[PDB]
Amino acid sequence: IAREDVVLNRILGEGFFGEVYEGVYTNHKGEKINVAVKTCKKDCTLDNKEKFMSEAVIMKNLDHPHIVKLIGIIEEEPTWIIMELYPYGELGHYLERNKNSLKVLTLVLYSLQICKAMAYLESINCVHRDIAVRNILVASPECVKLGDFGLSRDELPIKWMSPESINFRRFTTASDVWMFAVCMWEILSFGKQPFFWLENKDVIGVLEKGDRLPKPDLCPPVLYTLMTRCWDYDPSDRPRFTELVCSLSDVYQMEKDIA
Ligand SMILES: Cc1ccc(-n2[nH]c(C(C)(C)C)c/c2=N\C(=O)Nc2cc(COc3cccnc3)n[nH]2)cc1
Repeated sequence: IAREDVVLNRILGEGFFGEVYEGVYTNHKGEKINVAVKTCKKDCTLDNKEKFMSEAVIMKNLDHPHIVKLIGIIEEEPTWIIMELYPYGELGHYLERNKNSLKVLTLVLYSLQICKAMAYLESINCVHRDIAVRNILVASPECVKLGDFGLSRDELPIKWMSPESINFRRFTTASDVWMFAVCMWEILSFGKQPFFWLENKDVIGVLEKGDRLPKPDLCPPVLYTLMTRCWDYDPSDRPRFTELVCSLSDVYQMEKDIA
């Protein structure tokens, strides 16, 4: 990837290390590719430069259909990490914009796609820590991709977190399972924020006493049941993502049959 082939267009957001720009990359074939170009302040420590660059070193290895894609890296100053840009943007806002036209089958599809990504992470004992619809991008109506690009960060959102994460800052694959079911609640609620009726400080109290997020109107009952299993207080009683894939695939086929 040569710098002359990357054209920057507008600020996408601020990341931890520097601004992130929307851009266009023209590849060796000559096609134009929408990219998110991540930058790093020049005055950062060697450690922070290493951390910044480590994203590209890691992500080069990820090629899952439901994980975001690293396009490339320009190592020379100014050092740029070039991620694929998904013009549809975040799933939460996508759902908000499209509530009147989306079918439940499609909501279950997205849940299963993310579950498959997470089962892959579980297979290598990696944890996400920030599973939420803001970290999922829509590649197309038929395809979502999981990212990890929130300003906290290879491995707080209180209203998404397991009780052990809230109480002890403990984060395991089992706590990701809890967070993933919250993400599913967001999907099935067309982007509503979980516990929007509470302040962060009230959340643990509610969980300790046995209260949970109510079933979204459109959520199939069997899917709500799975959600509630992911919200078992005891991390040992939550399913593994690997087995959840099987459970979700069953819900998808039940939903596809009735459609
Ligand atoms: C050091 C380090 C840092 C991050 C990671 N991980 N880990 C993961 C897992 C595999 C999911 C866990 C993803 C990841 N990186 C990213 O998601 N990067 C990314 C995405 C974006 C936003 O892109 C957009 C936004 C809007 C529209 N279009 C595109 N910015 N940066 C790994 C190592």
